[PDB]
Amino acid sequence: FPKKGQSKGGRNHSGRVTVRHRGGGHKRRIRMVDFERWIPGPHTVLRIEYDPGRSAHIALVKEEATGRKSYIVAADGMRAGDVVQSYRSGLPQDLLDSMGGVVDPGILAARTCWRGNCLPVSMIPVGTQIYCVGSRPDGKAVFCRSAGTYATIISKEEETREDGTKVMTGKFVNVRLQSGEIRRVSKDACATVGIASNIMHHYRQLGKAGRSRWLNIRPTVRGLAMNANDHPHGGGRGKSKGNRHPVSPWGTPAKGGYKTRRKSNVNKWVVTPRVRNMGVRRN
Amino acid sequence: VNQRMHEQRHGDVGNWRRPKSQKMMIAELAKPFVWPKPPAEDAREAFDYAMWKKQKTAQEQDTKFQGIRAQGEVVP
Amino acid sequence: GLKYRKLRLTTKDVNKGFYKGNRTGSMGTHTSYGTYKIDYTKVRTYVCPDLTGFKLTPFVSKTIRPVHDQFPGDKLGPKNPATYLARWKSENGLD
Amino acid sequence: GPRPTMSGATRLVQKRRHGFLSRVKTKNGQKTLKRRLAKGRLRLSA
RNA sequence: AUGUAUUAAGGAGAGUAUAACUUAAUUUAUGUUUAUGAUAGAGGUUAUCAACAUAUGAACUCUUAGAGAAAUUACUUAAUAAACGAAGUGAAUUGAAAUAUCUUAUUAACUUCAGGAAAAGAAAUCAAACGAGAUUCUAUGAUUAGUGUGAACGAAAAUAGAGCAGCCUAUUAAAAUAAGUAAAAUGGCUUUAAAGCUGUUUGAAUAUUGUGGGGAACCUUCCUCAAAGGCUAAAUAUAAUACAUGAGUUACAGAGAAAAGUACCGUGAGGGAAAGCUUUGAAAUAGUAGUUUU
RNA sequence: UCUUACUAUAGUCAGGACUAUAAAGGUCCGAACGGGUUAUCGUUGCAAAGAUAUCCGAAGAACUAUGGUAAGCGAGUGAA
RNA sequence: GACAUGAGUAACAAAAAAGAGUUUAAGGUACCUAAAAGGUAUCUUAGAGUCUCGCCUAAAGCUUAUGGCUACGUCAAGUAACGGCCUCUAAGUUUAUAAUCUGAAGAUUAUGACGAUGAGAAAACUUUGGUACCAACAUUUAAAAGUGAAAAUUGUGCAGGAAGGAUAAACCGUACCUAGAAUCUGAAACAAGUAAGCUAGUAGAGAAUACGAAGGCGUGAAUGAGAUAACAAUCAUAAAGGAACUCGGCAAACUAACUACCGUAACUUAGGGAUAAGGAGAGCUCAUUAGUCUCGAACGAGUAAAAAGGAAGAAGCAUGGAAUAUUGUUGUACGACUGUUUAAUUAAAACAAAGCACUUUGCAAAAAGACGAUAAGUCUAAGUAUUGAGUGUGAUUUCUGCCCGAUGCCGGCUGGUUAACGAAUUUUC
RNA sequence: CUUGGCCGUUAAAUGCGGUCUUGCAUGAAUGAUGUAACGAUACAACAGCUGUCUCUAUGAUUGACUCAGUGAAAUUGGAAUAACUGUGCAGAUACAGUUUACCUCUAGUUAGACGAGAAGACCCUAUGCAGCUUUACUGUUACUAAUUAUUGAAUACGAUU
Ligand SMILES: [K+]
Ligand SMILES: [K+]
Ligand SMILES: [K+]
Ligand SMILES: [K+]
Ligand SMILES: [K+]
Ligand SMILES: [Mg+2]
Ligand SMILES: [Mg+2]
Ligand SMILES: [Mg+2]
Ligand SMILES: [Mg+2]
Ligand SMILES: [Mg+2]
Ligand SMILES: [Mg+2]
Ligand SMILES: [Mg+2]
Ligand SMILES: [Mg+2]
Ligand SMILES: [Mg+2]
Ligand SMILES: [Mg+2]
Ligand SMILES: [Mg+2]
Ligand SMILES: [Mg+2]
Ligand SMILES: [Mg+2]
Ligand SMILES: [Mg+2]
Ligand SMILES: [Mg+2]
Ligand SMILES: [Mg+2]
Ligand SMILES: [Mg+2]
Ligand SMILES: [Mg+2]
Ligand SMILES: [Mg+2]
Ligand SMILES: [Mg+2]
Ligand SMILES: [Mg+2]
Ligand SMILES: [Mg+2]
Ligand SMILES: [Mg+2]
Ligand SMILES: [Mg+2]
Ligand SMILES: [Mg+2]
Ligand SMILES: [Mg+2]
Ligand SMILES: [Mg+2]
Ligand SMILES: [Mg+2]
Ligand SMILES: [Mg+2]
Ligand SMILES: [Mg+2]
Ligand SMILES: [Mg+2]
Ligand SMILES: [Mg+2]
Ligand SMILES: [Mg+2]
Ligand SMILES: [Mg+2]
Ligand SMILES: [Mg+2]
Ligand SMILES: [Mg+2]
Ligand SMILES: [Mg+2]
Ligand SMILES: [Mg+2]
Ligand SMILES: [Mg+2]
Ligand SMILES: [Mg+2]
Ligand SMILES: [Mg+2]
Ligand SMILES: [Mg+2]
Ligand SMILES: [Mg+2]
Ligand SMILES: [Mg+2]
Ligand SMILES: [Mg+2]
Ligand SMILES: [Mg+2]
Ligand SMILES: [Mg+2]
Ligand SMILES: [Mg+2]
Ligand SMILES: [Mg+2]
Ligand SMILES: [Mg+2]
Ligand SMILES: [Mg+2]
Ligand SMILES: [Mg+2]
Ligand SMILES: [Mg+2]
Ligand SMILES: [Mg+2]
Ligand SMILES: [Mg+2]
Ligand SMILES: [Mg+2]
Ligand SMILES: [Mg+2]
Ligand SMILES: [Mg+2]
Ligand SMILES: [Mg+2]
Ligand SMILES: [Mg+2]
Ligand SMILES: [Mg+2]
Ligand SMILES: [Mg+2]
Ligand SMILES: [Mg+2]
Ligand SMILES: [Mg+2]
Ligand SMILES: [Mg+2]
Ligand SMILES: [Mg+2]
Repeated sequence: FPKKGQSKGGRNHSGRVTVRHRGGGHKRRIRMVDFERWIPGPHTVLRIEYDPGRSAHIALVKEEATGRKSYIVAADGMRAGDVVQSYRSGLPQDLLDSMGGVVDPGILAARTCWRGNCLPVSMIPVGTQIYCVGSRPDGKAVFCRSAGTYATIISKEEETREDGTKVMTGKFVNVRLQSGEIRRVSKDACATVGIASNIMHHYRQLGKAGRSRWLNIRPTVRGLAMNANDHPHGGGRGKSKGNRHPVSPWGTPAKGGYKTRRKSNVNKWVVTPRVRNMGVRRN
Repeated sequence: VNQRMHEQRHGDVGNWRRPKSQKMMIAELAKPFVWPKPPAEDAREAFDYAMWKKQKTAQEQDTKFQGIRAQGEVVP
Repeated sequence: GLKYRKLRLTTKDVNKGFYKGNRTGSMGTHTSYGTYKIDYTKVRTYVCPDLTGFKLTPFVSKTIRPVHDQFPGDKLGPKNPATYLARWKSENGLD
Repeated sequence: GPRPTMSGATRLVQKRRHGFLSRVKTKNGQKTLKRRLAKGRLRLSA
C-alpha cells in the first residue's frame, strides 16, 4: 500500500514538524511483511525482493497447501526455490508419529532447525543464530530484524529427563541480542533460524548529497551554526562552543553517557546489561 | 443568459449591486415566421416621431456635454 | 485585487466547478455517466383553455362605474361561510 | 515596502478563506459574523 | 442628555405604480362620526377630495433540513442577533517616584448555561443585656473601625429613600427536617486571626428539661439563631419604540453617520469618509482701473 | 492568494558533445526557463527594486502550476 | 479647508518612424446669395479608409486561461469539432455519528460525509499482480517515405515509482481584453510580472543567429514642429604609444562558433587535467564518379538530383564574406566537489554536503526523541542496534599526541547527611 | 614591535612567491597537514589586447535650447536678498565702517545661503524599553527522591542494640 501524506515529511496529526530532517524523498510503497508466521505447512520461496522500507531483503513465499503468497524477512543465503516452514502453531503429525514420542529434542532439531524455518525459541538448541526473535508468547518478531543482525541462544530453563534428554521447566529462554544485551525471552517466542540478509548493508556509501535526499533525509543544521535564541550552542563571534556541554535543542545531554530510558521503567527481562563504551575510541 | 452590469443602488450613490439577469430563448419553429419591416421615419407620425426625435436629440447632446465635462474639458 | 473582487461571485466570472442555477426546478436526475434523465412527473405543463367564443376582455367600459359589494350588519360579509351555504341550498342543492 | 501579493490570486480561494460558509460553520467565524452584524455591515463575508 | 410609558429575536438578497412594498409588490369588508367634524356638487388613473375603530386576501430567496463557494442545489407547511444575567477561567499597562508582597483587580477578556429580565431571598442573620426582623437598588454612616513596611485597600450595625409578601395546602405542585455532612489537620482562596469557599487525609451530636451553629485568636456563661431540603411578585440591568423637557447642538456643530457603517482602503480580522438650504459674502489670493512714486 | 518547509495531483527542460550503456552521470557547451556576478544608468526613477550589457546553473539537492497543512504566552518555517 | 510660491518651470525620450492623398457625421467661420435654402472653401470634435515607408515576428501575431469597475441579443444531449453540473477518489477538512481523553472551549481514533490540480462507457453516427504495472529514461510500432502526438510493446537504472469507483436529451459557462498601444497584478492609460496551444518561408544541429508571409503596430494631442550650443546618456572610429590610468586592467578591446582535422605539458584520487596549449581548413567556378536517383536505349547521357571530390581554377584589400558563441597562461590562500543564504546594499572563506566519530534507543503494551492549557494520542514506524534520535567534524592521501585535577555526565558502600513521617519531650489561655 | 631577515619577481616591492624562525597572541575531528579536480571567492605575475592613460578629436541618436498644446514637485517667518575688514550665541546679503553697483530677464555653473530631505549618524541623559547571556536577584517547570490514600497477605535475613 502507498506511503503518502504529510507523515512522510516528519509531521504528526497536528501538522507540525516532530521528526526533523525528513521529507522530499522518493515515492514509496509499504510492503506487508509477516512477522508472526502462524500458518503451518511448507512454504516455497518464489523470489528475493528489494524493500525500500527496510535494510534487509524480503522473500515472496507461497503456501503449497493454499497457494496464498506472503512476505517474510529473507535470511542470508536464502534464494528462490528454497522451502521454509513455520512450527509455531505446533509440530505436524508426520514429524510426531515418526519419532513416536511426543517430543525428541535430538532428532527434532535435526529436522526443523533449518535456515529460514520459524520455530519456538524453546525448540532451537543453544548456540544457534536467529534473526526474528520475538518477546511475548503470542507476539510478532521485534528483535534483530535489520540487515545482517542475529541473536544467539545462551541458556534455557530446563532439566534432564533421566535419559540425557533436556526438558523445559521454566517459562523463558535467554538470548544475546545484536547490541550485546543478554535478556530474557518467552518460551513460545518467535524465532527464525539464520541471519538477516544484506549483511553488507552497513558498508555502503551514498557518495553525494542528492542520494541522501532521495532517501527522504533532509539537511541537518548544527547548533553551533544557529543563534543563541535557536539553540543552547548558538551565539558567539566566530566558531564558538560557548563552554556549553553538548546538549540537544531542548537541553538533553548529547554526550557523556546520559541515559534517556525512563528510570521508573526498569527492564525486568535483562540478565546481562549492555556494555557501555563510556566515550572511548573504538579504533 | 444575459448578465446585467454591476451598478450602485442610487446610480452614483449607494452600495454596489447587480440586477437580475435576463434570459433569452430561441425556438426552432416548424413553420417559418417573418417579421414586418420597421416603418420609415416618414410614416411614424402615428407615434409622434417628430416630437420624439427632437427630444432624443436634446438628450443625446446633454449626455455628450456631460461626457466632455467628465473628461475634464469644456466646449470653447 | 480591488473593488471588483468585493462584488458577489457569479457563474460568468469563474470556471472550475462553480455551478449556480436559476431556480428553474429539478426535471429529473443525474446519472453516473455524466448525463441527465428527465422525469416527466416533475415536468410542468400549462393548462390553457379554449378561448374561442369567449366574450370577456381584461377591460370593462368606463360607463359602468366601479361599485363595491355591500353586506349590512355582517362583519365578514364576503367571507361568511353561512352565506356561502345558504346561497348553495337555494341555487345548487344537488352538488 | 508593499508587495504584489494578489498576483495570480484566484476567487476559489477567496470563497474558501473568507466566504460565508467558512464562518457560519465555525466557532470563531460566528463571532466574526456577529461582530460585523452588530456594526451594520452589508458585506459579512468575501 | 435625562425622565416617563410600552414592548422582549435581528439582518440581508432580489423584485416592484419612485409617498404607497413582496411576482396579489395601491386586496376585500364592518361600525361610528362627518365642520356644531376630527385634532345636496366634480372627481376610479384627470384616481386614491376621509378620518377613527374592528376585521380581512397576499406576503418571494438567504441566514434557517442535508450538501455547498449564503441568497444555489435539493427538499419541505424545516425557522431566534446584539446588549444585559449567573457561574467557571482570569491578565497586563499603571501606582508604589526602581521593584518582587501589594496595587491595578473577584477588573478587561474568554467559555458554558439561561430569561425577558436574570440573580438573590423569608435567618444555623445581626445586635448587646435594650432590641431589630427575607432579598434587591440608591445615599449616608466612611479619605471610619480595620488591614498593609509602604503606596494604598476598605466593612458592618444603624439611618433615609425606591419597593414591600409571605410561605411548605410553597397558587403548581418540592421535605417523612437532611452524615462522609458539621468540624479538624494540611495545601490554597477570601480575609482582620473569625465567618465563608476548597484539593488531600480523617471525622460529630439530637432541641430552651440547654442538642447543634454564631456572637472576629481561644475557653466559659449567657444571648441569639436552627446548616447539611425547597417555592416566591415588585423596586434592578440591557435593547428597541413612542412621547415630554432643555440659559443642549444648528452643518469642520450635533453622532461616525441631515442619503452611512454607504463610498473608499485592506487578502483578512478590521479601518472608515466627504456631502444641508433659495439667504449673507470676511480674509488670503489673482487680473485691472484711479491718485501718486519709481 | 506574498514568503519558508512539507504534502497530494500534474506539467516543463531547443540542439549538440563526452562517458561503460539505446537507456546507469548532483557530466560538458549552450537556448527556453531559472538565478542575480560585475559595471553603467536611474534615485520627486518607466519601476517604493526597473533598464542595458556582462555573468552563473540549465536531467537536477532542478524548475513550474492548482489545491492542502503548519504562525504569534510556549515560537510557525528555516541547506541558519 | 481654501489659495499662493517654486512655474507656465520639470515632464509627456521602451532607440519602431513616419510621409502624402481620400472620406462620413455634427457644429463654428468667410464668400456666393439676400426667396429661405443650397453651394464653395476652411476650422473644431468624433471616426473610417487608400498608396508608401518602417517596427515586432518561438511576438508587439492567432486561439484560449487565471483574472476583469471593459460591455450585456454570448444560442450545444453526446463524439467527430466541449467544459461544468453528475459518478469516483488523493492531499486534507468536518458545529455528522460512536467510543475515548479533557479546567470550559475542545482534542483523539474509527466510520460516514465532503473535497481535483487526477480518473470516468459508447459515437459519422452513439446512448489476476511480470499471467503484472502505466513513475522516470530508452527502444519499437498506424507499412510508399519522412516528421510530430496518442496508446501500446520491449528493455534499462536504482531513488523501486496514487486512490477509488467502475464501463430523446434539464441546468450553468460561451461577449470582449491577454499586455508595444485603451481592459489582468504592480495605488495608474506604469519600459515590471502572469498559464496553455498554434506560432509562413529561407537558412542551420537547433526554439541559436539574420531576414520576415500573414497579422498587428508605429499609444486617448498622454503631444506636435523646429534647431542640432555647452553638458549628460547610449554608441561609432582613431595617428604614434600600449596600463604610463587606477585602490585595483573598473570599463572597453583582443579572442570567439564549426570540422567526425592535426597536435596537446606539469601533475593526478588514474576518472582527469583537455575543447589544455598551439596549428589547419572554410565561400564561388571546375576536372573526376563505386553505388543510389533520373533520361534514353549491357551501354550512353545527366547535378534543371542528393552526395563525394582534388596539390584544379577565377576575382577582390579581404572568401569563420554580414549576424550569433568575450582572451590564453602561471603561482598562492580559503573551501574538496554540484549545491544553499541576509525577497529589496554583504553570494562569500558563511550554511549544507558525502565521509568520519561520539552519546543515546531491547520495542512486555510508552524504544528513545518530538508534539499534546494535558491527556488520550500522533509522527517516529506497519521501523527493531547494519533501527531511529541527538552532537561535533566536514571527500580522499598522510595523521589525530599529553592531562580525568576543575566542570558535566555515568557507576558505586549493609556509609554520612537526611524533608516528610516519627520513639522520646514541652508550653499559653 | 614591523616595511622581521634572506632569496626570486620590478629600472624602483610596505605586494606576491620560496625559505629561516625567539609563535606579543600556531596546533591536532572549535580538527593538523599536502596534492588532483572544481570556483562570477581573494591576492600576485606574464603574453595579447585595447581611448584606462599620454591627450583628446570627429561623427550618430535621444534629451538639453526655441515655437505650439497640456501641465507637477520637494520648498517657502517676511524680504527693497552686493564686496571687504571688524564686531557679535564665538564663521554675517541684513550690525559698524568704507567701498562698489542703471532697471529687468535668458542659458550655463554650483562657492555660499552653517542649501533641502531623512529626528538620518555619533556621544551622553532617563531610578524609559526590547531581545540575548550567566556561578545576578526572585520564581515557574522538565526531571529526580520519599510518602498518606487507592492497598491486602506470607517468609526470611540484615542492621539498630
Ligand atoms: K469559633
Ligand atoms: K474541554
Ligand atoms: K583531565
Ligand atoms: K572528572
Ligand atoms: K576522578
Ligand atoms: Mg536527524
Ligand atoms: Mg551528518
Ligand atoms: Mg550540518
Ligand atoms: Mg550566524
Ligand atoms: Mg540559551
Ligand atoms: Mg575565536
Ligand atoms: Mg468571464
Ligand atoms: Mg475568467
Ligand atoms: Mg466540483
Ligand atoms: Mg513584508
Ligand atoms: Mg500564487
Ligand atoms: Mg443548512
Ligand atoms: Mg435551504
Ligand atoms: Mg519605591
Ligand atoms: Mg486606620
Ligand atoms: Mg435542620
Ligand atoms: Mg466545611
Ligand atoms: Mg475559618
Ligand atoms: Mg460553620
Ligand atoms: Mg467575642
Ligand atoms: Mg431551613
Ligand atoms: Mg458631522
Ligand atoms: Mg452657519
Ligand atoms: Mg463652525
Ligand atoms: Mg471676498
Ligand atoms: Mg501559496
Ligand atoms: Mg550539469
Ligand atoms: Mg540623477
Ligand atoms: Mg560549470
Ligand atoms: Mg551551461
Ligand atoms: Mg527655473
Ligand atoms: Mg530648462
Ligand atoms: Mg523639456
Ligand atoms: Mg462645415
Ligand atoms: Mg453538456
Ligand atoms: Mg464524494
Ligand atoms: Mg479537474
Ligand atoms: Mg511585453
Ligand atoms: Mg494597469
Ligand atoms: Mg505596461
Ligand atoms: Mg531568439
Ligand atoms: Mg495586440
Ligand atoms: Mg504616427
Ligand atoms: Mg589609437
Ligand atoms: Mg594603430
Ligand atoms: Mg601603475
Ligand atoms: Mg600614477
Ligand atoms: Mg572587464
Ligand atoms: Mg593552386
Ligand atoms: Mg589579388
Ligand atoms: Mg564551495
Ligand atoms: Mg557553485
Ligand atoms: Mg541583500
Ligand atoms: Mg533566491
Ligand atoms: Mg548581491
Ligand atoms: Mg576527513
Ligand atoms: Mg516514546
Ligand atoms: Mg565546520
Ligand atoms: Mg576545516
Ligand atoms: Mg512533622
Ligand atoms: Mg579539538
Ligand atoms: Mg510650452
Ligand atoms: Mg566676520
Ligand atoms: Mg537694516
Ligand atoms: Mg551652490
Ligand atoms: Mg550641475
